[PDB]
Order: sequence, then C-alpha cells, then structure tokens
Amino acid sequence: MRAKWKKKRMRRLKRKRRKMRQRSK
Amino acid sequence: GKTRGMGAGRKLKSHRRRQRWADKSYKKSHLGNEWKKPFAGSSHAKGIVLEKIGIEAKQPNSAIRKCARVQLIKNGKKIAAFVPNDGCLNYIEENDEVLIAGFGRKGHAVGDIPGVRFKVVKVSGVSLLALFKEKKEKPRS
Amino acid sequence: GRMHSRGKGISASALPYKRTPPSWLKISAPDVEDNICKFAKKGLTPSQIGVILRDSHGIAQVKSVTGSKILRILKAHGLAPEIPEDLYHLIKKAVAIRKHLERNRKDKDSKFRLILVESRIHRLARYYKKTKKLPPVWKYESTTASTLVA
Amino acid sequence: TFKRRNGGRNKHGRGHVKFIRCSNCGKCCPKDKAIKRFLVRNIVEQAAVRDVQEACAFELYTLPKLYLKMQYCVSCAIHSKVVRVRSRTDRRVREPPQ
Amino acid sequence: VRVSVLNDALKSMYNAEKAGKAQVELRPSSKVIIKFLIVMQKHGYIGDFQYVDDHRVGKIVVELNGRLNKCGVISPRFDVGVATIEGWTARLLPSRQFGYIVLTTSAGIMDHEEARRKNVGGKVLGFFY
RNA sequence: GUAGGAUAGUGGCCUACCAUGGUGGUGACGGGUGACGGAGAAUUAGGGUUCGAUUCCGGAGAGGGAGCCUGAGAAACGGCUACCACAUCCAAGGAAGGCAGCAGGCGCGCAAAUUACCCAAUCCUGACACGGGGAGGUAGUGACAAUAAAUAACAAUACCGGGAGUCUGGUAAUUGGAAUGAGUACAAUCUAAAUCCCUUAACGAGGAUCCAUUGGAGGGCAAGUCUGGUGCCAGCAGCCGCGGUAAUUCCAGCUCCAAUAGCGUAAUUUAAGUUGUUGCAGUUAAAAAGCUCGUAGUUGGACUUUGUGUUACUUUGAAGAAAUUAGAGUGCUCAAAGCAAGCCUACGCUCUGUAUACAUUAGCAUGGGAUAACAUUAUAGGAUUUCGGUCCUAUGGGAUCGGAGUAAUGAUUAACAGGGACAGUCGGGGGCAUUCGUAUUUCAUAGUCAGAGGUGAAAUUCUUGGAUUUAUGAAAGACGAACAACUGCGAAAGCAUUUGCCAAGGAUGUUUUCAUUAAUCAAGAACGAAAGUUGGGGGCUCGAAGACGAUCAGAUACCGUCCUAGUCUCAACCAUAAACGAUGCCGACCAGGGAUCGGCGGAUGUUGCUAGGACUCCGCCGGCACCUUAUGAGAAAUCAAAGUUUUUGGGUUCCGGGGGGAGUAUGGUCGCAAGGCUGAAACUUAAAGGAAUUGAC
RNA sequence: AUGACUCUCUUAAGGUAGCCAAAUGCCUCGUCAUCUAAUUAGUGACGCGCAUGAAUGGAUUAACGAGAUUCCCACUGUCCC
RNA sequence: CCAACUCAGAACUGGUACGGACAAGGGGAAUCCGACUGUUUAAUUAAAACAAAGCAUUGCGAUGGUCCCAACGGAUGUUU
RNA sequence: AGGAUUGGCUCUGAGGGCUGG
Ligand SMILES: [K+]
Ligand SMILES: [K+]
Ligand SMILES: [K+]
Ligand SMILES: [K+]
Ligand SMILES: [K+]
Ligand SMILES: [K+]
Ligand SMILES: [K+]
Ligand SMILES: [K+]
Ligand SMILES: [K+]
Ligand SMILES: [K+]
Ligand SMILES: [K+]
Ligand SMILES: [K+]
Ligand SMILES: [K+]
Ligand SMILES: [K+]
Ligand SMILES: [Mg+2]
Ligand SMILES: [Mg+2]
Ligand SMILES: [Mg+2]
Ligand SMILES: [Mg+2]
Ligand SMILES: [Mg+2]
Ligand SMILES: [Mg+2]
Ligand SMILES: [Mg+2]
Ligand SMILES: [Mg+2]
Ligand SMILES: [Mg+2]
Ligand SMILES: [Mg+2]
Ligand SMILES: [Mg+2]
Ligand SMILES: [Mg+2]
Ligand SMILES: [Mg+2]
Ligand SMILES: [Mg+2]
Ligand SMILES: [Mg+2]
Ligand SMILES: [Mg+2]
Ligand SMILES: [Mg+2]
Ligand SMILES: [Mg+2]
Ligand SMILES: [Mg+2]
Ligand SMILES: [Mg+2]
Ligand SMILES: [Mg+2]
Ligand SMILES: [Mg+2]
Ligand SMILES: [Mg+2]
Ligand SMILES: [Mg+2]
Ligand SMILES: [Mg+2]
Ligand SMILES: [Mg+2]
Ligand SMILES: [Mg+2]
Ligand SMILES: [Mg+2]
Ligand SMILES: [Mg+2]
Ligand SMILES: [Mg+2]
Ligand SMILES: [Mg+2]
Ligand SMILES: [Mg+2]
Ligand SMILES: [Mg+2]
Ligand SMILES: [Mg+2]
Ligand SMILES: [Mg+2]
Ligand SMILES: [Mg+2]
Ligand SMILES: [Mg+2]
Ligand SMILES: [Mg+2]
Ligand SMILES: [Mg+2]
Ligand SMILES: [Mg+2]
Ligand SMILES: [Mg+2]
Ligand SMILES: [Mg+2]
Ligand SMILES: [Mg+2]
Ligand SMILES: [Mg+2]
Ligand SMILES: [Mg+2]
Ligand SMILES: [Mg+2]
Ligand SMILES: [Mg+2]
Ligand SMILES: [Mg+2]
Ligand SMILES: [Mg+2]
Ligand SMILES: [Mg+2]
Ligand SMILES: [Mg+2]
Ligand SMILES: [Mg+2]
Ligand SMILES: [Mg+2]
Ligand SMILES: [Mg+2]
Ligand SMILES: [Mg+2]
Ligand SMILES: [Mg+2]
Ligand SMILES: [Mg+2]
Ligand SMILES: [Mg+2]
Ligand SMILES: [Mg+2]
Ligand SMILES: [Mg+2]
Ligand SMILES: [Mg+2]
Ligand SMILES: [Mg+2]
Ligand SMILES: [Zn+2]
Repeated sequence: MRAKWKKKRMRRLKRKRRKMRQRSK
Repeated sequence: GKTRGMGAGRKLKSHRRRQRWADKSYKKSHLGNEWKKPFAGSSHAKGIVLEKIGIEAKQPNSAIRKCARVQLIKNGKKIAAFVPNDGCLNYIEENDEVLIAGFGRKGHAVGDIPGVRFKVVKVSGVSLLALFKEKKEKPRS
Repeated sequence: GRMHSRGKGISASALPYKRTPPSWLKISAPDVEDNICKFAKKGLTPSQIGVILRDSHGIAQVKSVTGSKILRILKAHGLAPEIPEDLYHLIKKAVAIRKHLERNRKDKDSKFRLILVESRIHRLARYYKKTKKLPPVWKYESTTASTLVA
Repeated sequence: TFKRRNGGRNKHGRGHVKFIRCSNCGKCCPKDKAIKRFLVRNIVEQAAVRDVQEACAFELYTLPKLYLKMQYCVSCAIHSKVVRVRSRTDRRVREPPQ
Repeated sequence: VRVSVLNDALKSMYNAEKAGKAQVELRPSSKVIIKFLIVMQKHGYIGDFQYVDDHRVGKIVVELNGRLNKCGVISPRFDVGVATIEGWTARLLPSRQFGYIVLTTSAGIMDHEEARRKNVGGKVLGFFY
C-alpha cells in the first residue's frame, strides 16, 4: 500500500479511537 | 563529527549513555521485561502438562510437531513445550510434572516450529533421553 | 566569514611594512594631536577623524606620527564618548529599524534584521562591560534606546 | 540511483521557479525543466505558396512568418518524439543536434 | 575559525610532501611551529626553513627533501607521563625503530626519546616519521 | 543568627525569639534497582565490558515496629516491656514463645550435605597454668571448581610396507615369558580417638569381562556419495537445509571423527571497529533539525630571555591492610599448592628464609615552567630610596597623612579573525502607495444566420426567444507571456509590469576605526510553499465534494459537461513538504581549463553617443555553476570534494544501530479543529535494503 | 454462521454522517454485561430500527435546574410496633 | 500627652462544656431534557413548554417593502 | 470531598494620632 494512503488510514483510525475514548472520558 | 575537547568529558559520557539504548541487546537486559517472561529469568522450570497437542510445521516443511501445553508451577503461566526425538510423546501423560528448558535461542523460535521456544527435558522426574534410550522407565504402573 | 550571513568577503586595508612616517611628512606629533582634539570637539568620531587626516592632511596612520591610536589620544584629553563609537552606531541602526517597523507591521524582513542587529548590540555590550568601557549596570533598552543615540 | 547531475532541470542558487503549463496537455512543469522549442515557419505552407503568390493582390509582398514557442512536459516531449531516450553516454551531450 | 595553527602547518607540509613539492609556505607562524620544525630538522626529515617577518604573525617557507612520510598533530593535547610514553609510541609510530612523538614539557619541546633520557613528561603536540 | 535546654561532647539535636534563606540542566527533588559498600571476580593486544549474597574490612538486622534496664561498653534480642503478626502448653484459672548460631524438618523452588566426633591444632573467655567454646577443627555426604594420573609394555611368529636382496616400521580375541596398581589384607604409621593418604608380608591380569564414556559423520566443522527400514509420514535441523519409493541429513547396523574420566543441553565476556575515548556511521544502504538567532556547555590567532596572583600539567618522595594479581627464593616424588627449608652429624649451625613491584581518582610534600586555564593593566592607591608630621605601643616597632628625589618612568602587534565607519555601486531581497498590459468572463450595441460545443468516437449541454462567429465599448476579478538564461537576490520559505517613498543587505575599494569583542550551540526565540481553520471582503478563471454524460464484465476513476468549498485579499491561527544538493556550520590545505555575474586595477582604439558609458585585451577579490582529469576517495553509482582516514585526532551541533510492529499505544505539552512536538512495549521475522552484472520480459 | 462480491425488479432520490428497546421498539419483562440474596427498575453494550436521523436540525457538551430517573453514604417513628 | 478595636499566642479553670438559646448547606456516583439568567396557564399543570444570544433564509433603494383605514389619510419613519 | 478548633478567666505581643530643635 502506498505510504501516503497508509498514513491517511492511520489518521482516520486515530479519530475513531479519539472519539471512542472520549465517549466514556 | 565527534566532540574532541579536553573538557568535553561529560558530553561524551552522557552521549554514549543515551545511545546504548538503541542497541537491542543492551535494551533487552536493562529494560527489566525479562522478569515478565514465563521463566522469569530462570534457566529451567517445572510445570503440569495440560494437554498433548500437535503443531503444523512451518513451510516449506510439512509435518506435525508433537508439543504439549504446560502450566508453570511457580507462576501459573501456560506455555507450549516441544517434545523432541521420535515417539517420545507416548512417554508424556496429561497432568504430569515435566521439567522445561529453553529451545536454545534465548526466547526465540527455533526451526520450522511456529511460536515455540521451550522443550521438555524431564517427565515424572526422568529425563526423556533416558526413556528414549531405554535407560530408565517412568515411575508408575 | 560574516557573523550574520554567508558572505566570505576579504576586502580590507593592508598596512605598509614601514611603521615610520614618510620623509615628506613634516607635521609634528603635537600638531597632529591638536587637530585630533579639535575635530573631536566638533562631534567627529575616531573613525571619521582618521579619514580626514588621510585625505586632507596626508597622515596615513596617526600612530606612525604620534605613537598612539586616535581613541587613546582622545581619552587622555577626556574626549572619549561614554558609549563606544561602534556600539553607538549599532544602537542607531536598531532605532531606525524599529521606527520603520512600527509603521510597517508586515515587513517581516525588517523584523528578521532587527533581531540580528539587537543580538549584535548585546554581544558587543557584553564585551565592553567586561573590559569596563561601559557602566557595570549599563543595559540596552529598546524603549529608551532612541534617547541615547541621536 | 541518481540519473542526472542537474536532476532533470536547470536550477542553481535559487529555491523556487514558477511553473508553466504544457502546450500539449496543460500539465504544470517548472520552466527550467520544461522542454522548450521555438518554431518559426511561414504562415502559408510550402504546398500552397505558389497558389497564394499567384493570387497576390500586390506587386511585392513578403508572406509573414508564424512564431510559436512550445513548452512541453517530459511525458509529452517523449511521446511526441520532440526528444528521444538516449544511451547513458549520450545523455551528457548538451549541444543541439544537426 | 583557526583553532590549531600547528595543525594547519603540519597538514600543509604533509599535503605538499605527498604532491612532491620542494617548498611549502606555512601561515601563520608561531614559536610552537618553529620548535616543532627544529625537532624534525635535527633528525633529517626537513631541509632548511626560513621565517619571513611581515609585522603581523610572520610566515615560514620549508624546504622538503622527500624523507617525510607523514606528520600530524594529536588533538586534544593529552597529558603523557614518562611511564605512558611506551603506549603512545605503540599506537602512533610505524615501529619501535624510527619515528618520533613530539612532546611539550616543562624542559621544552622535544621528541619522546629525549624525554625518556631526561625523564620528563608533558603533553603531546604531534608526531612524524 | 542570638540565648538557653539536652548530650560523653560539636550541631536546629531540641525550645523561645529573630532573619529569609538553602538546593537545582555541573540534573536538585522524585522514581527504578531481581542495589549492602569495598578489598576484589570473569574476560581482557590496548582501551574496555560484565559481576561483586558468601570466609578479609566496614555497615546493618535478629518475625514487624517501638521502648527500656543492667553495664566501661547494648537502644542487646541464645536480656526485659508493650502493641501487632504467627504459634506452643493447660487440669481452661493461666503459663511460656523467637534457628538470617550448628545439625535437622516443613515450605518454596531449576537450585544446595550429618539431627556425627573433639577441644588435640588455631585462638577467645572466666576467679582461672586446670573450666568452657556447634567459634574452630576432624570425619561423613559431595563429578561446584581445581591438580596429578591407569585402562597395558615387550619379544618371537604369520601377514603387510618402505629404505631379487636384506635391514627397519606397521597389524592379529595368534604364541610366549616379564612389569604393575585398582582391589584385598598381617603390620606399622597416621589421629584427641578413629578414617584416608604415605610405607609394606601375603594375595591380586590375557578376550589382561580388571569390557570408557559423551557427542557427531551434507555445509559451517574433524569424520561414510556403506547396508536395511521409512516414503513431505515419523523425525532431524542452533543457521543454511534433509524427508514426496533408489534419504551422504530421519530410525538402525557397521565403519569413521572429536574430546576423553570426562562430555552434552538450558546469564554473561569474547567474537563487536554491530556503542567506536583509543575506534564506527548519517548523497543513494538505518541516520543532517525547513531556516536563522540565541544562553549554559564545549572550543578559541600571533606576541614577552635568547645566545609572594590563583590553578591544571609533569617529576620525585612520603603515606598508604592482609588475602588475591604480578613476581624473587624453595625438588610438597611432579603438579594445583604450601611457606617452607637447607647444611653437615653435634647436644648443633646457616643473625636460616618468609624478597620486591603494582595499587585509578582525591588529598600531602619537593623540583620543572613548555603547553593551557582564570585573574590583572593608564586619572597607577605603581616601583624605588630619602626627609617629616600625627597617633598607638615595647625591651625601637606598628599605623596613618605628606614633601623632595631616583627612572628610558608605566599601553605588544593590528590575524587573507571579527565588529563598526566611510566611498561609488549592484540586485526579479522586504514593506507601503501607485502606473500599465493583453487575455478570460459578463453585458450593451451593431452585423450576420443553423448549427455551435466537446471526443478516439460520442453523449450530457447551448441554439431562429439568434447559439458559435465578427467589430466597437464598458465592467469585474485574476494573472504578469515573449525578453527569461546550466543568469540574479534572499537565512530558508521565496522573489519577475512601471514609478515614488521607507528601512535593510552582500561584494568590491580603503595607508579609516575598535582590538579578540570569535566559532558552534541544551534551554529559549523569529521566519517558515501548498493545503487547512475562524470571520469580513471579493468571487473572473480554474475547481476537491456532489450530480450527470461516456467507456467498461463492473468504473464511486482516467475523458467530457455543469458545479460547492477553495483558488485572490485583510485580521487571527496552523508549523507541516521529495521544506532535496536526499550532502549542518566555521577553518586550513590539496590539479587543470574556459564561460558567466558584481566590484575594482591596468592597457587599447572604435562608436549616427553624452572624462564616462557600450565593446576589445590582461589581472585581482567575491558568487551561481560547468568541463577535463586521478596523484585521491568510495560497495559502487559517483565526488575537485563525498579528497588530505587502520600512516585512524582542526573546532562544534544534530542524529543512526537488522526488517516489522510504529511514528502506533500511553502520559505530557501546543492548537478552535485538522493535527504538531515528545514517544514505547508485547509480539513477530532471516532476511529487508544499497550499487552494479548477465538474461528474460 | 455471515455476505465484501454478483444477478435481478425499481424510485424524484432509495436514510449518508451519526444515534438507539432512547421522553422515539409493536413484538418485549428483547439479548449480553453490570448493580442486588433476589431487579418488568438503573447503567454500559448489541441493532434488518413495528415507526431513529441531520437548522421539520443530527451527535456532543462544562456550568446551571423548586425539571424526570437509578444507586451509594449520612440520617432518621417511613416501618418492625 | 491623647487614643479607638482588630489580629496572634500563652497559663489557669469547669461533670469534654462552649456557633451551649437564637441563627444556620446534608453529601457523593450517574442517566434524560433544556445551554445559561429570564418568562408562563390570576383560582388544579412552573415544565422538557415560551423567550433568549448565536445561526440561516426571505422582501425592499421611497414612483418602495410590511401594515392600518368606510373614505381621506396614516404606522414602520426624528427612519434609509 | 475529608479533618481540626470554638466557653470562662488571668495575662503577653503586634498594629496609631497630636505637640516639642
Ligand atoms: K564510548
Ligand atoms: K569592505
Ligand atoms: K529539461
Ligand atoms: K551537643
Ligand atoms: K542556633
Ligand atoms: K561490666
Ligand atoms: K582448643
Ligand atoms: K584457658
Ligand atoms: K585501533
Ligand atoms: K511561528
Ligand atoms: K570568477
Ligand atoms: K426547575
Ligand atoms: K437571577
Ligand atoms: K411607506
Ligand atoms: Mg573534521
Ligand atoms: Mg575567509
Ligand atoms: Mg554563529
Ligand atoms: Mg529508476
Ligand atoms: Mg546566492
Ligand atoms: Mg523548494
Ligand atoms: Mg547552642
Ligand atoms: Mg522554634
Ligand atoms: Mg552491587
Ligand atoms: Mg536488597
Ligand atoms: Mg559483598
Ligand atoms: Mg538479595
Ligand atoms: Mg552461607
Ligand atoms: Mg562481615
Ligand atoms: Mg543490633
Ligand atoms: Mg525467620
Ligand atoms: Mg531489640
Ligand atoms: Mg537464636
Ligand atoms: Mg546475639
Ligand atoms: Mg548443586
Ligand atoms: Mg574400565
Ligand atoms: Mg594406591
Ligand atoms: Mg547414521
Ligand atoms: Mg569435513
Ligand atoms: Mg537406505
Ligand atoms: Mg549434520
Ligand atoms: Mg548490533
Ligand atoms: Mg555500522
Ligand atoms: Mg529509500
Ligand atoms: Mg536512507
Ligand atoms: Mg593561543
Ligand atoms: Mg586585521
Ligand atoms: Mg512582463
Ligand atoms: Mg538579471
Ligand atoms: Mg531546540
Ligand atoms: Mg504558511
Ligand atoms: Mg519533517
Ligand atoms: Mg532531509
Ligand atoms: Mg546548525
Ligand atoms: Mg538542510
Ligand atoms: Mg567583469
Ligand atoms: Mg569529473
Ligand atoms: Mg577516525
Ligand atoms: Mg532497527
Ligand atoms: Mg445508517
Ligand atoms: Mg432502537
Ligand atoms: Mg432492566
Ligand atoms: Mg430499587
Ligand atoms: Mg440503554
Ligand atoms: Mg422518519
Ligand atoms: Mg438538509
Ligand atoms: Mg423526526
Ligand atoms: Mg443526544
Ligand atoms: Mg451536561
Ligand atoms: Mg430559573
Ligand atoms: Mg447517552
Ligand atoms: Mg431552562
Ligand atoms: Mg403569573
Ligand atoms: Mg394554575
Ligand atoms: Mg403550581
Ligand atoms: Mg448552535
Ligand atoms: Mg384609501
Ligand atoms: Zn504535457
């Protein structure tokens, strides 16, 4: 996978964790 | 380049101190994570055989490596121990005391056996080598 | 090279091997020192006092005729400025940039050069304090810098 | 592996060069990197000069020329055969051909 | 900036000697460089060198004879007692039969062989052979 | 800090009062330690790495705390008191408990011995020549570790070689006589008593069964392409690999190899110049921060005698536990060891010996003064005699204030270091305002009439309500073509229409000035394409998202049409790019050549020109680069630096340590957000990767 | 087991980002976890959701509330009586 | 010489009493709704309803937008 | 959130103003 798109995938995955963790604080 | 000053003793010493952590061998011993291993820094360990299992050999080999899941007595951790030699699995019964040792690569997998880093040395207080060569017999029956 | 750039220029003066005055120079040392004091009272600095002597009096080097540098002569007569000439000009440049910079907030180039000039002021002022050419408590203040120079 | 000392462009002692748009496809390319050709030819093709000259309404008249400066990107220059792939030794020759 | 004038002097000589030059100019000059050259001259590694007075630091022109293999400084100038001279020679010299380490001692600048005779230690300036 | 209290005594040790200090990127404070410290131990060309619970020294504790008596000495534990935690006995009312002393038991574990004998040696203790001593010694167990050293030797035959012949050498469970301790045992000796060893009567070897083992035989790596079995099964294999019906690799036999009374398997040193101070890397292999400033830190030109300022450094010496290490002497039968012994033959001797070196750093004391650090210098509070005054004080001295002399009276040089001034220049460097340019879009007017647009081909789309096309004019917003380059400016990002204003700058020129003011930089700062974020303006063009038309097996794409955010600007943020020369900065040195940009010097004769400009020739300094070349470097590509490197050291910052996991998790910090900065581990893997070569495609 | 993917009918468009047995879920006291000795309650999850969903605004949210709700501690004649 | 009442500390003392009467928050972990302050059915509903700042859309350049009036005229408008 | 203190009495210390060279 192109490194740029793999970087894009990880950034998206970090938003979900950020939102999934702040859901319970 | 390197710092050369006659008064640069502190910087050279402190620089090397930070850079030694970049060495995998140095960091493995000074991290303290060795005590969290199933042996916890021990050469051998006794355990109880939970079940007798077979593990598919890794490619390009094709075989069923005879192993045995063992729970360590001193800490209760479960590991997979390879049983060497031909037909030695018949000498091992479930819920039996077996002495376990490393596989020879200091916690690393050996050969084509996937995810196995331990081997069985003794069963019921008798070495598998003696049983394999018919020197001794297990104490039962 | 340059302290605050990548320039590598080498242009400079080349003093002659002969430290004695030329045979065609008739002015005596007392006469030269009288002129130096006369120019100093008019506000001229050591740098531009020597230029006048070289160009209008034929005195290539004051030290050759008098045996002492221009600044030393002024100090002996109590005419040396409180702030050294070179430090004085750096402060004047910093004041000019700040005055320009107050009317030009988007001139980021001037803002960059102001940092270089002020940092050069502090390095030079530090040296003069160590050599005791400035008051021990002397400190450069942007608010009151303009009052000092000009 | 570094293929060219100039990096495929002509830039020394400067940071940024504004790009131009390829005359063929419009691709953005730095001006110093684009392949530039200045074409000068008669506005009337040689196959029609005789007919146009015979129909000229003036005793003397010089047919104007058509000046066009063409700036190509690398892909279009190669595809259009404006430039060709050369051997490793011949890449260094900068003089125009015959 | 110029940190070690001795390094520039010896580096210039070493480069000139390898190129096969007969003369080489050293600038700036210093009394440490002159004393270092005298040690080399006494052992027949350089010819006649001449100091030029320019009223600022001076300059030196050194005549080369092709006998000098290498000459270089040791930086920083480590302390070397008499007992530790043997270790340094085993590191910097081609063999135990030729080559000199120049030391600066309270008795003056001299080669390591002279230092042993006088039993005086000091600091390492450089070496040549 | 003052005054007390307490203590054997100093001290915030404690009390009262008073002051506001004390420590810290030269790492305080806090955290971790499977951390008692040292003498030392292992390995070590050198430097170094790792270890140090344990017999010597120091400290600490006696299940956890606390308190205390006695005493010269204890905050004692084989002394007491209490609490807590465990636990013994009881007639249940009580009472007694401390093995991390020796032995022993349980438990824990991979992991460690006799519930033995003795005060004979060593030494300790008491009232004591005499008692006592699980200190200590002796024996038992003991393949921790270490030393020496058997398991055969010889001869004659048979057989087989070497230098027809004959000398030598090698094999055989052949045949012969010899040797001998393992064992066993009278004895003596040994010992506190026993035991072992040493010595020795008898006895004790031929398949001398008085039977050598542990790992191997594809490669690494010494040793079989032997035979049977198995058939990608079983297994081997540290790594590479072996096994799918003819296995040198598995299971066996045989043979062979290595070590050998030992050998195999499962933290740490070496190998590792893969932690690099000696001594490694960072153009492309992992690795220069986007750029500059900047404090601490680190590093800093030359110059002063050659012919009571303070330190570092160096020399020598004193002090410094033993044991261990190195090492002198010495025939315990050798040896590891031990510290003994030797000499002669008397009532003994050699005064017998029991050396010596090493021992970082810090501290102490002499000699040396090159190199180096800090401090110091010009209104000398200067040096130097001499002449007074005044004050204080002994059997003159001290302090202080003056006069007159003496003298060469007292300031290194100005770095092809740096700063500053000045001079004429140069530049698409920056800011503010302002001028101009065609094009695009839109509209108006006028003209014309069926198509225009777009594509490989088409379609969505527009059109007699006049599309596209043509001329004129206006508005709007953006952009600044050609000139324009292996050219310029800028710290980088970046910067290109005119003119004015504002401040800034490099280089050049300089017989101007200061005189080391410097180089590089943790912390901390300024700037930082594009995209993005908040709001206002503007909104031509282009155009993420969206919709649609095509293509296609499908096409959320590439092509086409329309279009939102955006694209421009202002205010405020964001701080990231292949922010690249994938190459940090300062300094020196080391080939040649032409061109070019800026400045200056010299020479020269032309200009539809007003000494100068333009051009021509020579040279100097500075800059962007290029070309040839190896005497260089490199894995090579290639590099005039990426050279001057095992012949290794000019200064300094950042930064890398197989590939992944991963720039992820977590904590902190910055941001409105997007995210930035800082930044792991578990686990996984034998390759990934760089340059170049031949093929195939 | 499930259905990324494919086929097929079809709409102006086929519910996207989110959220949920919710003050919105009929079935229903839904299923799992948690809280209790025991919970049709509460909370956290799951979602083919009878009939959730984006200024008919969706999802969050510190502070605030004589607003609705569950639990724990204190407190008690609410209760044992 | 003349001063008012704040703060801090110590000793002693009572049946541990002492903000002695009076006065004067219970506290904590969460869910739903509404951001908040404000307002509301006088006499059964004080709320999650209304309002609210913020956000967005629409009309209108006065010969006009919205609205009143039987007619004339008028409100927004002392406005843009 | 959580914890401590609070009476009476007898004292001590600290915090000011106006005149006088
Ligand atoms: K090191
Ligand atoms: K200059
Ligand atoms: K090109
Ligand atoms: K005391
Ligand atoms: K005190
Ligand atoms: K006593
Ligand atoms: K005894
Ligand atoms: K005794
Ligand atoms: K070496
Ligand atoms: K910034
Ligand atoms: K040049
Ligand atoms: K309410
Ligand atoms: K209120
Ligand atoms: K109206
Ligand atoms: Mg270097
Ligand atoms: Mg230079
Ligand atoms: Mg700098
Ligand atoms: Mg390529
Ligand atoms: Mg440049
Ligand atoms: Mg760029
Ligand atoms: Mg005291
Ligand atoms: Mg006190
Ligand atoms: Mg330790
Ligand atoms: Mg411990
Ligand atoms: Mg120890
Ligand atoms: Mg321990
Ligand atoms: Mg022990
Ligand atoms: Mg001890
Ligand atoms: Mg004790
Ligand atoms: Mg115990
Ligand atoms: Mg005790
Ligand atoms: Mg005891
Ligand atoms: Mg005791
Ligand atoms: Mg053991
Ligand atoms: Mg045997
Ligand atoms: Mg024997
Ligand atoms: Mg075999
Ligand atoms: Mg072999
Ligand atoms: Mg076979
Ligand atoms: Mg093998
Ligand atoms: Mg390594
Ligand atoms: Mg390496
Ligand atoms: Mg790469
Ligand atoms: Mg790389
Ligand atoms: Mg120096
Ligand atoms: Mg100079
Ligand atoms: Mg233009
Ligand atoms: Mg130009
Ligand atoms: Mg920084
Ligand atoms: Mg930006
Ligand atoms: Mg980056
Ligand atoms: Mg980079
Ligand atoms: Mg840097
Ligand atoms: Mg860079
Ligand atoms: Mg020129
Ligand atoms: Mg070349
Ligand atoms: Mg090196
Ligand atoms: Mg790695
Ligand atoms: Mg949905
Ligand atoms: Mg639901
Ligand atoms: Mg329920
Ligand atoms: Mg309930
Ligand atoms: Mg729920
Ligand atoms: Mg609905
Ligand atoms: Mg909507
Ligand atoms: Mg709804
Ligand atoms: Mg919600
Ligand atoms: Mg809330
Ligand atoms: Mg309210
Ligand atoms: Mg909720
Ligand atoms: Mg409300
Ligand atoms: Mg009301
Ligand atoms: Mg009501
Ligand atoms: Mg009510
Ligand atoms: Mg809102
Ligand atoms: Mg009307
Ligand atoms: Zn193109």
